[PDB]
Amino acid sequence: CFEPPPATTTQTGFRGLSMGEVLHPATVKAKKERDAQYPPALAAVKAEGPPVSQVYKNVKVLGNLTEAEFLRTMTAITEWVSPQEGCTYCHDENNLASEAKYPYVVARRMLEMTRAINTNWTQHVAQTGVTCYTCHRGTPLPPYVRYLEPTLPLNNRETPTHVERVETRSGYVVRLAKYTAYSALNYDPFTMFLANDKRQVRVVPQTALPLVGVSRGKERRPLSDAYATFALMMSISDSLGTNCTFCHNAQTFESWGKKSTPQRAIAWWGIRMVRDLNMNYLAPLNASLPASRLGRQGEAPQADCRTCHQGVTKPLFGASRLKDYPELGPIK
Amino acid sequence: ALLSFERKYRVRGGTLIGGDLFDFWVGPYFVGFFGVSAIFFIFLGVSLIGYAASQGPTWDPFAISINPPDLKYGLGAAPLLEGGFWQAITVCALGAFISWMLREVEISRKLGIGWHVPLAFCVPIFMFCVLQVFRPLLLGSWGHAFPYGILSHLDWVNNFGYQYLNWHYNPGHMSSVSFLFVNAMALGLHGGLILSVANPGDGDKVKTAEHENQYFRDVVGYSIGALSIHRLGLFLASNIFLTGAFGTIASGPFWTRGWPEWWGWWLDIPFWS
Amino acid sequence: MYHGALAQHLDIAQLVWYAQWLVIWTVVLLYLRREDRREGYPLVEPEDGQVYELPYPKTFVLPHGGTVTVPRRRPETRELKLAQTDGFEGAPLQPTGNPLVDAVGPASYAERAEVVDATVDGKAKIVPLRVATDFSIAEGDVDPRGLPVVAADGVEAGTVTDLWVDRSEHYFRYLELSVAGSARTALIPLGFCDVKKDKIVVTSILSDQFANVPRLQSRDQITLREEDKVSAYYAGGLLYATPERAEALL
Amino acid sequence: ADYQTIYTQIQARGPHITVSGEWGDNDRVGKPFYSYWLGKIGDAQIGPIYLGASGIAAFAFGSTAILIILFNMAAEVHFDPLQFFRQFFWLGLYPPKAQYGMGIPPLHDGGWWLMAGLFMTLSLGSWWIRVYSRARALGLGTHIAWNFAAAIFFVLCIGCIHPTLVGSWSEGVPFGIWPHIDWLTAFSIRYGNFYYCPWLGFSIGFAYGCGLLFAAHGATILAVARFGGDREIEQITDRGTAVERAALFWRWTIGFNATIESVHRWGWFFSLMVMVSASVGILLTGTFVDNWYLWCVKHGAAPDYPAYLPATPDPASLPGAPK
Ligand code: BCB
Ligand code: BCB
Ligand SMILES: C/C=C1/c2cc3[nH]c4c(c3C)C(=O)[C@H](C(=O)OC)c4c3nc(cc4[nH]c(cc(n2)[C@@H]1C)c(C(C)=O)c4C)[C@@H](C)[C@@H]3CCC(=O)OC/C=C(/C)CCC[C@H](C)CCC[C@H](C)CCCC(C)C
Ligand SMILES: C/C=C1/c2cc3[nH]c4c(c3C)C(=O)[C@H](C(=O)OC)c4c3nc(cc4[nH]c(cc(n2)[C@@H]1C)c(C(C)=O)c4C)[C@@H](C)[C@@H]3CCC(=O)OC/C=C(\C)CCC[C@H](C)CCC[C@H](C)CCCC(C)C
Ligand SMILES: C/C=C1/c2cc3[nH]c4c(c3C)C(=O)[C@H](C(=O)OC)c4c3nc(cc4[nH]c(cc(n2)[C@@H]1C)c(C(C)=O)c4C)[C@@H](C)[C@@H]3CCC(=O)OC/C=C(\C)CCC[C@H](C)CCC[C@H](C)CCCC(C)C
Ligand SMILES: CC(C)=CCC/C(C)=C\CC/C(C)=C\CC/C(C)=C/CC/C(C)=C/CC/C(C)=C/CC/C(C)=C/CC/C(C)=C/CC/C(C)=C/CC1=C(C)C(=O)c2ccccc2C1=O
Ligand code: HEC
Ligand code: HEC
Ligand code: HEC
Ligand SMILES: CC(C)=CCC/C(C)=C/C=C/C(C)=C/C=C/C(C)=C/C=C\C=C(C)\C=C\C=C(/C)CC/C=C(/C)CCCC(C)C
Ligand SMILES: COC1=C(OC)C(=O)C(CC=C(C)C)=C(C)C1=O
Ligand SMILES: COC1=C(OC)C(=O)C(CC=C(C)C)=C(C)C1=O
Ligand SMILES: CCCCCCCCCCCC[N+](C)(C)[O-]
Ligand SMILES: CCCCCCCCCCCC[N+](C)(C)[O-]
Ligand SMILES: CCCCCCCCCCCC[N+](C)(C)[O-]
Ligand SMILES: [Fe+2]
Repeated sequence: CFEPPPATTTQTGFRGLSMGEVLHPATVKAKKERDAQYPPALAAVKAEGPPVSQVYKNVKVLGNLTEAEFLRTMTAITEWVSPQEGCTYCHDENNLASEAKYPYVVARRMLEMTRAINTNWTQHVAQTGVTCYTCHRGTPLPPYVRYLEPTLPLNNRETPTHVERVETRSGYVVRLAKYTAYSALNYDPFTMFLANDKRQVRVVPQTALPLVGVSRGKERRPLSDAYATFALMMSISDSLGTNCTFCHNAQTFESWGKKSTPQRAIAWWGIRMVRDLNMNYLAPLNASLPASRLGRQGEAPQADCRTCHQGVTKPLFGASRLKDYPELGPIK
Repeated sequence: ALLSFERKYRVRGGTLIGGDLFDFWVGPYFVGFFGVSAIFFIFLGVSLIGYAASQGPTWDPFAISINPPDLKYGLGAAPLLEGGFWQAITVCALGAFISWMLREVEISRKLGIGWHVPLAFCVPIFMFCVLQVFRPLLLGSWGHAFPYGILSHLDWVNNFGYQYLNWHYNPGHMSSVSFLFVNAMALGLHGGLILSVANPGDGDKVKTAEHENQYFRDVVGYSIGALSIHRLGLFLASNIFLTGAFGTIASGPFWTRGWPEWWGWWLDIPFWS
Repeated sequence: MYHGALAQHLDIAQLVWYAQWLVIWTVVLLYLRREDRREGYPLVEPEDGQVYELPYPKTFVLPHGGTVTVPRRRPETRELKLAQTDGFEGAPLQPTGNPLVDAVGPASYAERAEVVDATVDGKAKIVPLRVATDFSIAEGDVDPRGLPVVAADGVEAGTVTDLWVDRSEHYFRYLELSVAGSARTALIPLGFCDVKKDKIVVTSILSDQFANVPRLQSRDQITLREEDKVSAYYAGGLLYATPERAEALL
Repeated sequence: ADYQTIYTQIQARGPHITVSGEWGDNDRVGKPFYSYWLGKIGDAQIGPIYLGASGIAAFAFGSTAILIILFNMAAEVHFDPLQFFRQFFWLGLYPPKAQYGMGIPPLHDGGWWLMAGLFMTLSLGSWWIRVYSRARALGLGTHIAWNFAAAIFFVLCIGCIHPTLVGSWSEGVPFGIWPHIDWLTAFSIRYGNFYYCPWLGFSIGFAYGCGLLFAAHGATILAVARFGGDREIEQITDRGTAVERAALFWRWTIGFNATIESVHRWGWFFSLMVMVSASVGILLTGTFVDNWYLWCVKHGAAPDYPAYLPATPDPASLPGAPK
């Protein structure tokens, strides 16, 4: 029923505004332990000899690397993505240049995506950056993905009950609730805001009085937009294991300046990053994936905030491998 | 300066502390020891409010705000301008509320009536201690308490709620609001019933205790009765804070997640999952 | 342009803010606070202020004949056995005799009408069970008839002989008892009774103080003023049963 | 201690009382029964109840509304009774999600909501008639009926008047336990934080005021139960020591007092004002005010605070920023 004290509390706002994080130490500890499973960097290898663009037959992304550097990368990739399946998950054991197996072309795309994240979205990921591990956590299927309809469990490594299965119609409201921190908000904020750039998250007027011409009948956004933005915010909160005051002073959700924390700006970049990833890297992979990977509408699994953050305000508490694997970005 | 029926009741005695020392009236006001301590705490607290405010950005009554310390001061004293004024004002508020209550006891005793009023008044006092003393103690800092400012206290309430994602799903708050709502409705019904009996209108006759009971018997099939509605009214009003306090105290010390998730106890039972 | 915007950078909600405080103040000050003065006014110490604070009289038409108008002049005739403890105007008074018998302080009764309170059909409302024979005690509750009445000094004050029921509300309001050694009967409000299986404990007065409980004019009915006299006598005990009781409790 | 103020020590029983109305004496059904445990803290007698046309119509209209809601809720769980019991608090009947303006929305997107609202409204009006007409029948003033009219009015404000005033049914309150709750936040978000709406302030202040007053009045009457304070009607027509003492308690405490009648005017007024204030707030919202916080800033009322963590420019308005 309850969580026994003490609670860890921080301050994110001027004193007396009741702004800050509220954490349960046992939960924090468990998440630290899960995330400390991040494999250590492999020993550095000296650059030596020709680039693998000369040496190997089919290298399109990592061509600048030397043989030893390249094979190190492949080892890391295996540790991060398919440590249980091994090299042959992506590779034909007799022809390492072969693309016959689907994971191979997908992983090349993933290599581009990862370098794009670390090169073009530093406004989000800063110098911490991402690796394949950040999302994959040692399994080909990342534990936290979204389809074009809510799915349970959130972690696809846990076995679904019959009701949780997306085909069980009686379980819909629960699938929706658990994506929105248990609220009854009747909106899927993933398909609405994160799949693409079609919708606007902001819903609050920017003036005291209603502007004539946007405030009557069909000129107005329907109130459903405000429930939906609330849904997304519930979902983002749960995805980072935080609360609204991590980003906002609830006095005025719509205001920036002193009324928002620097974390809110970073979150705003994160929405842009997620939509880029989804529209430009992840959704197009439905042409390359077996049918069995696809959602009921033929969609590839996509990314949300949870995909990386998995209940923590920085993914893996800020662990980095950026300087260890410069081949993953930033690319000059 | 005296009600026409008042003099016979203006007798000596009934105090808790002080006896004859402060046993007198100033105009309509009984004094007593606790009148004197009330005045003292009030003067002190209002003076500290005025002084603190004078050192701030504004004189606008709605925007003035006197705030507790940063969380990092924990339970220690803070510089006056960094929470210390707030600390001193809290102590004065408590002193004033408690004196006011104890003075109500003396007034009751003097009149030979029950002490039910000061007892009822312990409830909002207790609620204030929950917000400002007990919850902050449980969390380890005075800084979790609310600021003194007409609108700023609402920013605190607001942020406090959203720290738990949706405060509306807090079982303590659901309980508390339900009692607020039913209490407000019951006060309307009680006031209206009594007025409707004593004021039928148009030169008609004042009605009776029997008409009173008939009315609700007819409308809802039951009538609680004249004394009982007063006991009920007190029970409902009181339980606004008596149950609300559990929701407040639980938030942080006994629950750190969003409140909607708490209802997982019901939703996640393996049987119907 | 903006909905609600008026000339001079005023807006509609802003006007409704002033209007709402105006309704609130008008109702509170001009209506309620005047209704609050239908009793006890004018004060005692013809000023304009005394007229302005009062509402227009209203007349209640009583269910069993006659009328009552409020506010009305009601000066308190009855001589009060009380003296100033000091010259200062807010100084309390002190009893000059027996405050219980003299009916001062918490032992005061109001000058209510010397009229028997009535049921809706015009019968006496508050009557003993010997008269209200269709009324009974709920099963599961103590029948106090026959029980001793034990006063604050732990001495037996008398014996319960009857209960007085309110016929209009189906609710007992008094116990009637025989007063030990005084050859008389006396009523006590149930609010001053701690009802036990084997006795009725009364902390409000001492055993010998039962001798002077106000007497009724009739055996089987009670006036509004008598109800006040009877209740007030026990309430007086709370402050006056012993000299100690008026003094600081701590 | 006055044990009578906690519970009735000795309960009385007697023949049940019937007060004759101007009409409807033959529509009382039931043979009253008595509860011994209820008789500790109230009257023991339960029933009989008055029927009448108005009350029956109210049940008829009310049940329809409820059936429409339950049926749509059960659709939401695809008619599985187990999931229905489990998910109940989460299930709701919603107004249109899409913007149709004032156009009658399709059944699947708001239409059923609107039917439910209609039948609820008729239920409320019919019950209002019962409330009003029982008082006339028994020769009583109309005080309760005005208080109830204000409560009904507020319901129409949030249900359809405000939606009509902005021209969108999408703004209505959903039917459902959690869903009606979620509406509260959605509304507050849309209109820039209702803590900055003065009518929220007035309505809450009067609600807390009802709390203070019922506590104070309830305790005051208990404190004078020994003098028959509870017999308030004859204390009004014939002042007793009970209310002399009540008045003086307050006069000596706060410097002024009521009468036994006028305290009920105070209570009735405060209660009325919860609903009046709330309604006015809702009528102003969207119609004449779009963001309440900004409105308070405009009028110089809103408090401001120093930054704690650095101030944070809106990234959207930065040079080079994407959309
Ligand atoms: C986004 C955040 C929200 C929030 C956050 C919130 C919090 C965080 C808390 C409440 C709490 C409560 N909320 Mg909630 N709330 C409520 C209603 C309520 C109250 C019933 C209740 C207790 C208030 C209290 O503690 O007063 C306290 C008042 C005190 C202590 C005053 C004491 C009086 C003092 C002794 C005497 C003072 C005298 C003066 C200084 C003297 C003046 C001198 C002059 C007059 C002469 C409603 C009706 C709604 C609606 C309709 O939406 C709502 C929505 C919301 N609340 C939002 C969802 N609310 C509290 C609760 O119980 O939660 C479970 C609580 O902690
Ligand atoms: C846990 C949630 C809480 C909460 C939530 C809350 C909400 C959500 C709202 C208020 C509002 C109000 N609150 Mg706050 N509050 C207030 C005082 C007040 C008033 C400014 C106002 C009207 C309340 C009312 O009429 O009550 C009933 C009492 C009546 C009718 C008797 C008269 C009360 C009198 C108006 C109080 C005057 C207070 C003074 C301005 C401040 C003290 C004066 C000193 C310096 C001399 C006090 C004194 C306290 C104390 C001592 O704890 C308190 C605690 C709390 N409030 C908690 C922090 N309160 C409303 C508002 O308008 O805010 C701007 C509003 O919407
Ligand atoms: C500030 C002032 C306030 C205020 C005022 C006032 N509020 C009043 C009154 C006044 C003055 C009355 O006079 C009137 C009344 O009468 O009081 C006894 C009433 C009311 N306040 C109700 C509910 C309420 N007030 C709330 C709030 C506030 N109120 C605010 C705060 C809240 C909140 C806040 O949640 C709630 C839930 C109802 C009890 C009643 C509605 C009538 C009705 O009910 O219409 C609808 C009538 C029906 C008959 C529909 C129900 C039928 C179902 C199917 C029952 C089926 C069960 C059946 C046993 C099974 C057999 C089936 C068979 C048929 C086959
Ligand atoms: C559940 C039961 C409840 C309940 C019950 C009862 N309620 C009572 C009584 C009973 C029984 C009385 O007997 C007593 C009284 O006499 O009635 C006339 C009283 C009273 N209820 C007051 C306010 C009230 N009740 C509230 C709530 C409930 N009431 C709930 C609902 C609320 C809110 C907001 O909810 C408010 C604001 C005063 C009017 C009065 C105290 C006078 C005092 O204590 O004088 C002594 C103190 C002063 C005159 C001022 C002291 C100033 C300090 C030193 C400096 C200010 C510090 C302050 C903390 C700053 C706050 C800033 C602000 C913007 C955040
Ligand atoms: C995050 C979002 C929030 C939010 C939202 C909003 N807060 C609102 C509103 C909105 C939108 C309003 O619109 C309304 C209002 O004033 O607008 C101006 C209101 C109010 N906030 C009060 C208190 C408060 N707010 C707080 C805060 C927050 N507020 C934050 C900001 C806080 C604290 C402490 O934080 C407090 C204490 C109330 C006094 C006041 C009246 C409510 C009421 O009293 O409702 C109850 C009234 C009823 C239920 C009427 C029912 C009567 C009918 C007759 C009974 C019919 C039943 C019948 C049985 C039918 C049968 C069933 C049917 C299916 C057949
Ligand atoms: C610098 C500075 C400010 C410091 C100086 C301090 C200062 C102010 C004191 C000056 C020194 C003075 C004058 C003398 C000292 C003596 C002394 C102790 C005085 C105290 C002064 C003081 C602090 C006064 C404040 C009083 C106060 C808290 C009033 C609040 C009143 C409020 C808002 C009430 C809310 C509830 C409400 C709306 C009530 C209205 C209805 C009423 C009157 C109900 C009461 C009431 C009820 C409830 C009944 O049931 C009833 C039943 C039958 C008959 C009558 C009544 C009845 O009257
Ligand atoms: C996650 C899928 C994946 C895993 C697992 C994987 N690889 Fe690769 N491998 C690739 C991709 C993609 C490329 C092409 C990279 C490019 O185009 O720059 C590649 C290229 C290669 C090549 C170059 C072949 C050529 O001549 O073109 C070699 C050699 C290689 N990997 C070895 C390994 C080894 C050894 C392991 C086990 C440590 C491994 N791989 C595991 C995806 C994978
Ligand atoms: C932004 C989070 C994210 C990052 C970072 C990421 N991936 Fe992926 N990956 C996904 C998603 C989502 C899918 C689609 C789900 C799936 O097919 O398993 C996927 C799918 C894959 C698959 C196919 C899995 C299968 O069998 O269906 C491979 C192989 C893969 N990624 C390799 C990589 C490599 C190699 C890297 C590092 C260069 C990487 N991923 C980094 C999110 C990520
Ligand atoms: C991790 C940071 C973060 C957290 C936590 C967060 N938000 Fe936000 N919120 C944002 C950002 C960024 C935006 C702006 C999105 C955009 O413009 O694309 C926003 C937008 C909003 C808006 C719309 C503001 C407007 O201009 O119309 C509301 C309302 C809101 N959030 C409420 C909430 C609520 C309620 C919570 C907690 C349940 C919450 N937020 C938690 C970052 C956050
Ligand atoms: C031109 C057009 C056609 C005419 C206009 C139609 C019209 C008047 C529409 C009006 C619509 C209105 C007034 C809508 C208002 C809806 C509101 C305020 C809903 C609010 C809350 C609803 C809730 C909480 C409903 C919950 C429902 C359930 C729990 C299932 C029903 C079962 C119950 C036992 C309900 C009792 C609720 C409670 C006492 C426990
Ligand atoms: C004046 O006395 C009153 C009653 O009894 C006569 C009531 O039953 C009621 C109604 C309460 C219930 C629980 C039916 C009220 C409001 C009341 O004021
Ligand atoms: C299906 O009906 C339901 C109940 O009734 C048995 C509940 O008690 C509960 C538990 C809630 C309370 C307030 C006991 C829920 C959630 C519910 O949905
Ligand atoms: C507002 C809904 C209208 C539905 C009509 C409900 C029937 C009410 C019948 C009135 C009762 C007649 N009577 C006896 C009180 O005069
Ligand atoms: C709960 C909301 C209460 C907010 C009330 C704010 C009222 C603003 C309008 C009056 C402004 C007067 N002024 C300049 C003194 O601030
Ligand atoms: C926000 C709710 C405000 C309601 C108004 C409060 C009423 C209490 C004022 C009592 C007036 C006192 N007196 C003696 C000066 O009239
Ligand atoms: Fe009353």
